[PDB]
Amino acid sequence: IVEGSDAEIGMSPWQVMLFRKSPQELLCGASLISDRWVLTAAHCLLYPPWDKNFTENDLLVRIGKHSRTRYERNIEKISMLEKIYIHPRYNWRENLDRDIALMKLKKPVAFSDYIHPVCLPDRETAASLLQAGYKGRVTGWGNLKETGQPSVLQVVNLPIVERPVCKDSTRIRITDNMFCAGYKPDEGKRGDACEGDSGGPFVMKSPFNNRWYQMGIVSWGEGCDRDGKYGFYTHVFRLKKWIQKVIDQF
Amino acid sequence: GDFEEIPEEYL
Amino acid sequence: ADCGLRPLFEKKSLEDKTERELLESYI
Ligand SMILES: COc1cc(C(=O)N2C[C@H](C)OC[C@@H]2CCO)cc2nc(N[C@H](C)c3cccc(Cl)c3)oc12
Ligand SMILES: *[C@@H]1O[C@H](CO)[C@@H](O)[C@H](O)[C@H]1NC(C)=O
Repeated sequence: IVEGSDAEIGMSPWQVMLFRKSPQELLCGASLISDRWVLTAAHCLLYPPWDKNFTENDLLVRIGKHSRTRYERNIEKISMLEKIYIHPRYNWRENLDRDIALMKLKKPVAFSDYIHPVCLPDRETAASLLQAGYKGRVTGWGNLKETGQPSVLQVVNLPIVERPVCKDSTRIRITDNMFCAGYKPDEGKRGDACEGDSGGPFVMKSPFNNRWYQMGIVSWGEGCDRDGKYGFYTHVFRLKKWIQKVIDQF
Repeated sequence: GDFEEIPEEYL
Repeated sequence: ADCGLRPLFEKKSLEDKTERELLESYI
């Protein structure tokens, strides 16, 4: 996260770190949606152009964390993966369309002050909140700028951007399964995700019922925090039928 | 060794 | 049923330092 600030303790209890076993490193962000399911970006697991193809056994899920590097004894919980499910129409070739994957954990995670699931939106949540100008929150342990790394989880709030502006910012084809967010150059505030934040959540707090909803998944940007560029996020509600299908089957 | 070691049970 | 409610915030009715910035944007 570029130009964010340190998260407060327990501010994002759904935040998950995907942690690579060997070499021991930050793989990506993720989010806890139930005691056994974690949501992330498909490209965190599978992206052939960068030779990324992780299997269940390659990584761990670390929940309840704050510090990037410490083993937070009695606070974090570390879980193993039972199975990975990548959207079958994830389009890694062209534009990361449907950049979404679910991971089932081997055992339920116990909830605590530090560990708690986020809600997924339904159609009415999406229609109410996914509006140009409305702000969401992005959190992660990724890089502090494009070209170092945070001591603790970073947070930034960022406005949703009008679809024509998003499209006009890039030569990549943007789909209805994506939205973009970030400040315009004139706005005089900054902030973005960056390397290692992919797969993490873009959340919004419903003013109707006072719950947090995961509206997006950190997907991709052209660099980090560049003027006239934006962050592209997987539209969670548009892919929710798939989410429900996988969770109902498995 | 950027990351602190994990208990061995998780590996 | 309890999704999206943070034990250290909503559950104790404490706000974090910037969730108001989100609320003020929901015009
Ligand atoms: C395969 O994952 C990624 C790819 C790229 C990319 O360079 N590309 C893909 C885009 C669809 O096509 C263009 C070209 C293809 C290069 O392979 C940029 C990426 N940025 C990230 N994640 C970082 C955290 C990020 C930074 C800022 C905002 C957001 Cl929302 C996210 O993942 C990326
Ligand atoms: C990734 O690995 C799995 C099993 O290890 C394999 O079946 C799959 O085809 C691989 N995909 C690639 C390299 O694109």
